[PDB]
Amino acid sequence: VSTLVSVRRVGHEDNNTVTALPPLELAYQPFEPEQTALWQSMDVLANFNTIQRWQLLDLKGEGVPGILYQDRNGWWYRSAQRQAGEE
Amino acid sequence: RALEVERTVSLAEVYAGLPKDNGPFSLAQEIDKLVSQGSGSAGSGNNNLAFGAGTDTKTSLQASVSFADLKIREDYPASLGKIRRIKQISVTLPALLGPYQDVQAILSYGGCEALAVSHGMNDSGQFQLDFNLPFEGIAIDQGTLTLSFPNASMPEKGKQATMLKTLNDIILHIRYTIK
Amino acid sequence: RALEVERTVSLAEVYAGLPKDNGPFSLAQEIDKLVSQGSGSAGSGNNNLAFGAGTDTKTSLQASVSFADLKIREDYPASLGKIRRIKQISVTLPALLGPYQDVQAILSYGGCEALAVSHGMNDSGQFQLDFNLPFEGIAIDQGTLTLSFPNASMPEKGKQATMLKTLNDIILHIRYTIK
Amino acid sequence: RALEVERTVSLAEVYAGLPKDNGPFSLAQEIDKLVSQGSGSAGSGNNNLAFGAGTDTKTSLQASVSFADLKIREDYPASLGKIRRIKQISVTLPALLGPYQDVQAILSYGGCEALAVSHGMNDSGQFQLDFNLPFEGIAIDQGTLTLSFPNASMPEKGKQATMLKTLNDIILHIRYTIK
Amino acid sequence: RALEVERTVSLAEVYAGLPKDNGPFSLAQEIDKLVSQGSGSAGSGNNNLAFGAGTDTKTSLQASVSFADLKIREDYPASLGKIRRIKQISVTLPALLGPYQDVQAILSYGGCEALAVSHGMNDSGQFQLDFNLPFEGIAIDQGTLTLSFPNASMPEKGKQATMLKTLNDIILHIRYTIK
Repeated sequence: VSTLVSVRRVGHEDNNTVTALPPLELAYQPFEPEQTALWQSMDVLANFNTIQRWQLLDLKGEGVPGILYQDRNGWWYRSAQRQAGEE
Repeated sequence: RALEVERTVSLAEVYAGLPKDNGPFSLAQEIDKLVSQGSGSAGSGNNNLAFGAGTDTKTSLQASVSFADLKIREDYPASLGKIRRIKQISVTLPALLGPYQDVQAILSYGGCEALAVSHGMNDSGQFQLDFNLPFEGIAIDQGTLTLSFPNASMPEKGKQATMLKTLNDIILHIRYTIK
Repeated sequence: RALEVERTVSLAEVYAGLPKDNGPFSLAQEIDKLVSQGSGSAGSGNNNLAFGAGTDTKTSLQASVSFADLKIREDYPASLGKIRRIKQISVTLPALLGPYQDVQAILSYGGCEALAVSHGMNDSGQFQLDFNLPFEGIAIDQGTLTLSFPNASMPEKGKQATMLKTLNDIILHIRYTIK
Repeated sequence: RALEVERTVSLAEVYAGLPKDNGPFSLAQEIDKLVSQGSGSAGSGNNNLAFGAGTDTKTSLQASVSFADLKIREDYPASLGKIRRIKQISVTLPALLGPYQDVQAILSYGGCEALAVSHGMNDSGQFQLDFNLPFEGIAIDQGTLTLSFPNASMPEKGKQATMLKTLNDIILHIRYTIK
Repeated sequence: RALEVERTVSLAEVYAGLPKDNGPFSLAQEIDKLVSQGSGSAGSGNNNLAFGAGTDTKTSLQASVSFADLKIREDYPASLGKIRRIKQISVTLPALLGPYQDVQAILSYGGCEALAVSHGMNDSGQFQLDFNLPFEGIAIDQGTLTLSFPNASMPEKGKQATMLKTLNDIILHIRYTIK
């Protein structure tokens, strides 16, 4: 991507000089995945398996994927929620 | 070798497509009406939806249909053959079931005349279906095919009174042979 | 043991590649022209799309093809064997079906001379295609194979007439042996 | 009660791996060259790529391979059985055919000596393969296996000349027993 | 009749679970150590991993395990029976295979004592597993099960040397009956 990082208004005098304003400068959120890549254990998803009938998808709408296990008679769901603990 | 034909009959399109003398009706609206009150009727003749008549069937909702009005003989010309008889009938019930519930239904005929429905997904009556049968050899013209749902009364607090509220149509897969 | 070969034959590819002397046509355009009117014709000889001729088949569209003009004998050299007889033919119809509709079609050769197409997706006429058959042993370079669609007249209110408007092709899965 | 082993053999890796006293070649580029012109060969000995020699065969692009130069006997020690013979061979022609297309190819050996490849995706020469066969008992060391594609020369307007330029590799799924 | 039992045994969990007097180890860390070096050993007694000592198997990584150390007889009470013998054993090899690559492995016992693993994913040695067998009737206490990997040396340029680096575990699907 190209990101617009600096806009400046410049006036030019006739005696080959410059009348300049201080620039409006803009900063963007960076994508440096080589440094900030963090690995974390995932024990929340116990017995999740693509060999059996599990799925990361969202029912109920709700925009964040749940965990659906589906037998031929009943379906078992785990809706995504909020940890009340720390963050 | 027989001409081996599979025919799909929707009971809502049969009941609503009745002639106006006998009285057509919505299937899902009359099932919601018959189950919610004690008993009643919907339709006329052999294309009806009524309750049971006998003992220990008065809480059962029975959906009868007539083979002569399904007009299966017009699907192919009569120059192919006139020996048109049923090989196998299976029935799919698209409903909304509970967490671990089943469907109970008995497909009868006026021994190989009965057939129990257990899950309603192309449901033959058999544990494994082997062509190596119920309703086999019944002609596609004469007869009356009844699907009886036991425990279907909500005043009598039947267990199937909630599944039939979610039922929108009844689908029969008729396999028959022309020879 | 034979050379067991499968050949996929597309009738729109056959009808559009006739010689200009024989009057080629498009299968997709000519169906919804013949369905929308009562009856007409297409092509000439045995590679013709036309309504039926006999009693109770006049409201039935027939798509005939000739085995001699498919040129299946030139697919393999004549030193591998000079008899090439049909083992099994399946029909695939790229069409659109309704909510509970089926396909009514008869593949015939001019009980093992006919077949009844029901679902139209790799559709042999059997309930279980057991190889332990119709059209078995018909020589690949002689004869006429036709496919009749009953109730195909839209002025006569055919139930199969709206499926044929969407019918883009007729696919034939000819399995034959070179032995 | 034998050791039943399946070995997948890719024929482009064989032709790329001949020592350059016999002459290696890439299968995809030499097929495009030998189809576009009429004549031509590739490789040498029994691991060659040439045209047919006999009558009605000189437009068949033939791809041969030697059983001794596969070295299938080097995959297991000789201490567990010296008697290694073929149970079945299947052919895959990867990334060649569309959904309703067919290929004409004969896998032979120098009626259980030949095998017709038709769809080319784990393709045995059988309509319904039953293990209870062609090449059953051919020794692992000895012989040549030839895959011949009829109608494969482009100056003679072969029907397989356009599709053979798409061919990337030829895969053999050899299933043999060590007893 | 018999209690038809299935049991999944990880050789990485057996080799890690050895007592400290018997030298436990990580399976993939010693497989990579022994393949890269060409010789060496791991473990003690019957639960060892080494190259074969005989001729023609000097370059063959073999992974042995004792049936008495799998502790299968403690999985069910002794009141159920004592006739506890193997019906069938299949092997799962969770490695990284190529697009058309195969695993060469012989599962032995010290023609129904050996088994050839060829695709390594729920692999029984048969072309078709039919219960209507190797290692059948072997008791679940006596014996030693060995999985030998031919051509498993990087100094001697084995064709399976880089395959075995990716191998994480040797998973056995032991089916046995309690009569």
